[PDB]
Amino acid sequence: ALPSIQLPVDYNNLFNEITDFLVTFKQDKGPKYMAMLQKVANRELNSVIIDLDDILQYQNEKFLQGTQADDLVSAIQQNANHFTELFCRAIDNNMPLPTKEIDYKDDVLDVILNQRRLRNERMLSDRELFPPNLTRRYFLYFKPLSQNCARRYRKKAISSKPLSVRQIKGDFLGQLITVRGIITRVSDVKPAVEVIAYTCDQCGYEVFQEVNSRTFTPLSECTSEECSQNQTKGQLFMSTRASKFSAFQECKIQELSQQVPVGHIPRSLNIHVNGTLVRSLSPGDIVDVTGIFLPAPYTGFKALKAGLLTETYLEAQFVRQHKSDVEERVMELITSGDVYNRLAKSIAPEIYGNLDVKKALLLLLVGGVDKRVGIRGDINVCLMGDPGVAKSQLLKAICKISPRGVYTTGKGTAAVMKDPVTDEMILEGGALVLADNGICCIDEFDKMDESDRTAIHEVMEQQTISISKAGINTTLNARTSILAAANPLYGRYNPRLSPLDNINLPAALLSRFDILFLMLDIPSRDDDEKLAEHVTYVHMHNKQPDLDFTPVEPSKMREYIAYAKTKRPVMSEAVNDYVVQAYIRLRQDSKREMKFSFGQATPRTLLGIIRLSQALAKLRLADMVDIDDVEEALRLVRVSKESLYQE
Amino acid sequence: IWGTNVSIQECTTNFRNFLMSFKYKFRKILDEREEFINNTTDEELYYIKQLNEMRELGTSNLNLDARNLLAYKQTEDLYHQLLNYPQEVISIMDQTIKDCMVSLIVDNNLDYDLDEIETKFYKVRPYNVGSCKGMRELNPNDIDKLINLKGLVLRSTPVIPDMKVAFFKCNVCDHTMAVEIDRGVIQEPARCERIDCNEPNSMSLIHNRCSFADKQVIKLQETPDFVPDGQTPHSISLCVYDELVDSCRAGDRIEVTGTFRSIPIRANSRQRVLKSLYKTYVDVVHVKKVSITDQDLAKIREVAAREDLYSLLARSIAPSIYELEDVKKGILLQLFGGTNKTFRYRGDINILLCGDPSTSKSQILQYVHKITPRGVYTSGKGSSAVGLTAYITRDVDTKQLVLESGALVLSDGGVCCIDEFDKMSDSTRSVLHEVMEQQTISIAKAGIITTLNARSSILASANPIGSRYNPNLPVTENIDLPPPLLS
DNA sequence: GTGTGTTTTTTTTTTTTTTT
DNA sequence: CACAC
Ligand SMILES: Nc1ncnc2c1ncn2[C@@H]1O[C@H](COP(=O)(O)OP(=O)(O)OP(O)(O)=S)[C@@H](O)[C@H]1O
Ligand SMILES: [Mg+2]
Ligand SMILES: [Zn+2]
Ligand SMILES: [Zn+2]
Repeated sequence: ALPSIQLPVDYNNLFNEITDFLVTFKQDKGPKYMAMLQKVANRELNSVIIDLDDILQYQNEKFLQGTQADDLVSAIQQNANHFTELFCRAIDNNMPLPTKEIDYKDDVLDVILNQRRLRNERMLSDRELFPPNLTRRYFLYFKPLSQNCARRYRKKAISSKPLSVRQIKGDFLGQLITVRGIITRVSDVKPAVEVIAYTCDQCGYEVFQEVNSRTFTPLSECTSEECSQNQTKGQLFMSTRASKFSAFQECKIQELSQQVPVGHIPRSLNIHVNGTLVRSLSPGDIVDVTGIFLPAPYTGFKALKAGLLTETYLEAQFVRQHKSDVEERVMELITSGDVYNRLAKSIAPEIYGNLDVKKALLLLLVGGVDKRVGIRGDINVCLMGDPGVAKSQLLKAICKISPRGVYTTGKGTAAVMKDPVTDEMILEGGALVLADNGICCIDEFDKMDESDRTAIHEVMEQQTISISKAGINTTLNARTSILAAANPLYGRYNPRLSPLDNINLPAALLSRFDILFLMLDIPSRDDDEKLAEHVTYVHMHNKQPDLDFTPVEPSKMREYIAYAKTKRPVMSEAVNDYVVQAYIRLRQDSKREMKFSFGQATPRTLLGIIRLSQALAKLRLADMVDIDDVEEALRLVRVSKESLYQE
Repeated sequence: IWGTNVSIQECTTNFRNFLMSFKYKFRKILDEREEFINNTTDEELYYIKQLNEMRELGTSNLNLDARNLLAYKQTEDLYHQLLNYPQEVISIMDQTIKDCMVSLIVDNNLDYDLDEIETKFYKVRPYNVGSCKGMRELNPNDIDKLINLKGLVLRSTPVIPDMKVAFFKCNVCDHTMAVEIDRGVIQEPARCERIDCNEPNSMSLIHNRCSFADKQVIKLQETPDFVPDGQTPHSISLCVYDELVDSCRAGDRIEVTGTFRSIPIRANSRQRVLKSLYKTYVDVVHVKKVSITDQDLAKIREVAAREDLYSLLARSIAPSIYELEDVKKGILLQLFGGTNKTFRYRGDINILLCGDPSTSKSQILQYVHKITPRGVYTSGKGSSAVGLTAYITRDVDTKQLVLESGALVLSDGGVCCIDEFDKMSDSTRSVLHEVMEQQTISIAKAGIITTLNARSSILASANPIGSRYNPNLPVTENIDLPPPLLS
């Protein structure tokens, strides 16, 4: 038998108070939610977001004038699933008529409604039929409570406190909770059936079957009154036109690194989003997701094998990301702060010296634009440097400041195919394609195999990588700016040894880079002293020794690139003449130098100079490519060339 | 039409009066095309002319643009219903095609077998149905709707036989009856159709005597220029029926139009328990590949009569690359090549491009690869797209031990453009030795012994060792290539 | 009403072995 | 184990 228990919740009074709340709530037009329901009747909205703050304020109001509430905010945090249906029924009861001439060209559900109504009425005179969910063209979600900063938050409002995956104890099942975490895998959008709308071959009847079990069985038997009384035993035909479907996505959110105790392994949680909340998440999202925590069952035969040990998931209800006014602000910064010098230090405020490398980083971040072909607007630099020089910190800073910026080591990109056997998905990404409209910071570029060598090559002269798993020859676009941080082999760099002999990279690939710098450390009396002072101050204050202008936000570079991408600074005829004689004299001095053969001037160096000038004018308004621009670009190029010949 | 409150007769009449009395001038004025001054291509009854062309050619399909229904006045709601209810609309569409064709045959006195027209099934392929919708934006209200999509196909399944008309034979009296099959359900007869036997449960399906149609699921991939950069392009399952089979090889960038439909998947094969996922597909009704002549012979004789045809062709080989006159001449000669003398003589030219690393070495390679009809560009060291040699691999799906061809084979007649020729592996160096000397590739592995005729042309380009080629040093000491292969 | 049928897996990771 | 064949 089924024993009985007594619980003080009073669903009937709660539903009546819910109706009163919806009808008689006016936030500080008429009622806000009646306005939203009217808009839904106008087919202008199909997403009812029930804010907990509104319910709490309504309770606060009516408590002073009758206490006509049962702490609904605390009452629905215990079992939100039932209250979801309660809200749905309340909306249907108080659903306003449409107040707009909405075109009914596609009114298949309305057509079914009126057709079945007429069919029933033509015999009703004798001369619920529809599921409550089927008639709904809307979906209802819950917005969690905000911060209280009051005595009401007396450990209650579990949705206000962001939990972690490890903090989700089994007792929380059925509660409306929230977590803070990072996504790792998002599924595709799929149609999950809400109610099937079978139609019978004879007897003309259509029968609806609501399903929430993740798996069901067809009816295929005309149990309709006419068919049953005639014993025709008609089979039912599933009808997608009249059936109801919902967009569905299944995300797999992991816990943040800070939410993991020492010596432990981060956990994961599956999230089932549906309705209009689909496609609102990506794998690279760190979010605070609030939803209903439900025990997804092993319905079928596996339940018998396993037993009471069920699995859990979160029915998400709300998502909050964490991640020309600014345009006027960046002109203000341009006029006040000298971007060439100030933003150079801003890129690496904690790194002392190597300001010209920082300026090269600014130019790479800006990048040229020569999309027209007959080339490429990606600036690429390699930082061979010297072990012990803060190349890794520079790459980390670039990754943290460059939009779509990714960082990886030479030894860990590439791509993989059908990683999970179950779903058998297609064309998993990598690391190079992640920074498509971004920059890849390749540390340990020397310790990087021939496979990734050819991959990054194909990328750099193609802006696209490709894979040939089974002759599919599918390709993934990666127009990534290449930032390498190799180091000389056998440890410290040898100035006497040739630069290409000091690094185990092919000379052809190295020459195809637009620019390269030797930044090696040499023991001095003062530079080391000032660097030690800088590090000690950073240790003192957890902040840089601010002795100059230190802008923080990188959106200034974003404004510059977005503004000057369309501008496309047109090279002047004088610009072309000056760069052509520059190439002539550069090749002449390269030959007359023939001491290392890497100093030969190439048309690739001309392309690099052109794109550097394009980036220079790109940062400085439009069409700044002139004698001054090419002089600056040639000065930087010659400085880089002499860097290889340092000492 | 059930579920839409739309009469079939009015739609049929609308399309009927849209067939004739409709001119392409309606299309020219619908889009406000300024060049409406054309009369023969506009004021003529374009659909009537298409009917005449079909009658004189005996084809079945019809490539209809959806804009034409907007151009006509009475077929606006027809266009709306086609966008909303493609199945019934297309069915009556093709039925009206057949009826109008037989009526035209009767009226115009054009003598022809009416039974031949009636038996033949005629198709309509409505393209340009709507905007270039993104497959990522496939919200679930598009079920049973005609959808235009753009993308590049990944792969194609082989021909799949789906049973259209059943064939039951009475095992006790040898009575054979055929049952029409709709929605893939078996309406097997209760008893024998012949009265003298009428035995229940006496009918066995004769599988090879049934009627079968061709289904070919394709794997469409979202085009790179429309997919968001952060996420990989997604995939969809195209469905091809009764036509357009093998009309799209793998790797084709196409614009497809078809009805977006989904079907449930059984949770357990033995049971009828159905998973709530409803695997989706699209029933393709049209595909457009968005991507020999007497006048051509006249052009050939004109260019042949030109005195500077040698220099003209040499310049056309690499218009964007300067100098390299003799290089262009040699490449042109290789594209022509010697006569393949039979009785073996190669009748072909092998050319290598040594010298210091130059971008032009690859630029002219891409230019000639574009120029040559056959052959394929390949990086010898890389060989990422093609392995440069034919070998047998296990295809994963069905784990079949299938042979795949290299770049040398299938490049007969044409030029297989090689890059990084010096840096290629020694195994493929020996394979190149075989293909250049014996002109055939001999493979003996996994119980399979075969010889494949390659007969290809070689245009290789290898960079030298060190920073650049040394003119004082010989070619062998700088290119790092075996002397037999070099010679 | 007697008796069935699933759910149900071969990855990644070690260790060996032949070439390379 | 138990619901579906
Ligand atoms: N100019 C500098 N300013 C500030 N910190 C610096 C500077 N040079 C080195 N460092 C410090 O040196 C460390 C970073 O050095 P690394 O980048 O790891 O050396 P490395 O050359 O990359 O060696 P690897 O990793 O083998 S390539 C950090 O602790 C930095 O604080
Ligand atoms: Mg480092
Ligand atoms: Zn029935
Ligand atoms: Zn019989």
